[PDB]
Amino acid sequence: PWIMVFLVSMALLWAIMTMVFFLYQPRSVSSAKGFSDRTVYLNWKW
Amino acid sequence: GFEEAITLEERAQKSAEAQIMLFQAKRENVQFQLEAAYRARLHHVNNEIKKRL
Repeated sequence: PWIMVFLVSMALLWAIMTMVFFLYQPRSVSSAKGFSDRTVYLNWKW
Repeated sequence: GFEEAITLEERAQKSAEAQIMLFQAKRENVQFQLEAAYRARLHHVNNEIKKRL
C-alpha cells in the first residue's frame, strides 16, 4: 500500500509546514518616538 | 512619548497666545520709528534756530 503511505507522509509534511508557519514571536517595537518629531508650530506674523 | 507629545502641544498653544504681544511689539516698533523721525526734526528745527542766532 505505497499510495496510502505516501498520502499520509505528504499530509504530515503539510501539517508540519503549517505548524512552522505560525511558529513565531510577534513583537511591538513601534514606540511614540516619531510622535515627538511631529511638533506642529505656528508661523509667526513677522 | 505620549506625555512628551502633550507637553509639546502645550508649548504650541502658549506660542499662539504670545502672538498678540508680537503684534503689540510690531505696533510699538512702528511708533518708535515715527517718534525718532519726528523728534529729530524737532531737534533739527531747534539747531537751525540756534544756527540763525
